[PDB]
Amino acid sequence: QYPIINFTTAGATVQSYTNFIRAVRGRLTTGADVRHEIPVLPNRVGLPINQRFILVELSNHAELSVTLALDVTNAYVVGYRAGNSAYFFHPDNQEDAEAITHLFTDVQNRYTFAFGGNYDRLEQLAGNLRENIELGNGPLEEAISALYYYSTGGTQLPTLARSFIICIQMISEAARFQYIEGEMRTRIRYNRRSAPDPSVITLENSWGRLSTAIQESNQGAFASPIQLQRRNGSKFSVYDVSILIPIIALMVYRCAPPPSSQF
Ligand SMILES: Nc1nc2nc(C(=O)NCC(=O)N[C@@H](Cc3ccccc3)C(=O)N[C@@H](CCCCNC(=O)OCc3ccccc3)C(=O)O)cnc2c(=O)[nH]1
Repeated sequence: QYPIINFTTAGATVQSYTNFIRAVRGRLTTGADVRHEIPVLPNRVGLPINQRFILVELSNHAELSVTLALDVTNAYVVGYRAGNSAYFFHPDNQEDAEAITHLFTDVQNRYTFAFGGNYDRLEQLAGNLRENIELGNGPLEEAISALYYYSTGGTQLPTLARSFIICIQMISEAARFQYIEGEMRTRIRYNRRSAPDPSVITLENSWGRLSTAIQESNQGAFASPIQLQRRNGSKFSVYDVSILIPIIALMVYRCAPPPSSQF
């Protein structure tokens, strides 16, 4: 019932990855909510369960497949299926716990991790921060295999956590930010794996704050500036939505849009 988007790391190109991310965004947003040229994800409040999730089916050169489940309200990876087993991160509330029972309903084995799925927890379990975890087609290929083999004991918990970190950034963060999609496109173009620079990390950490600042802005003007980092780690101040139009592709719903105001 939930829409499925397919991607494979096997012979992945800039174009095939671009098509994939475009398709993910298309299934995440309805077109009902666009503010300062930037689409907003569906509001969680009153969202029917039949419209709550999308599925990302990842295949690799090793002929293995995993299916990630993404929450449409924030592009969050809530869990995955590999063959006869499904695994979900610890839900942050009771409603979300009910929501995930609607995912992978025909699967033989259902597990909920005792840990939540945020970066901080995953980095703890991985024994590495995002800044030291390589991204690219190679890492993704390896991540798909690692997710696949977890249920049989082939994958240790640090490797699994690392693999989630790779998937989340190359799928969800790329969907959220054209800038991050661009950084992944470059890695694919040259088949060169590398850890994300400070511009990537600071964008990831600031997605909620940027979403709120844009949505609460006065005609696009921020009340408070947001500090980001450049590739070299130097500070970049954001005062306005304008500079973010080429950078951010999707926002999380934070508030209702203000009336148009007739002049
Ligand atoms: N698994 C996963 N983990 C992720 N973790 C992060 C992450 O830690 N980001 C660091 C950060 O500073 N996040 C901001 C911005 C942000 C990012 C992503 C989403 C919303 C907001 C924040 O305010 N982050 C919040 C925590 C928001 C957690 C949303 N959780 C969720 O929707 O759970 C759904 C569920 C249902 C069933 C089972 C299991 C999970 C905070 O720090 O207060 C991002 N994306 C993801 C992601 O897409 N998938």
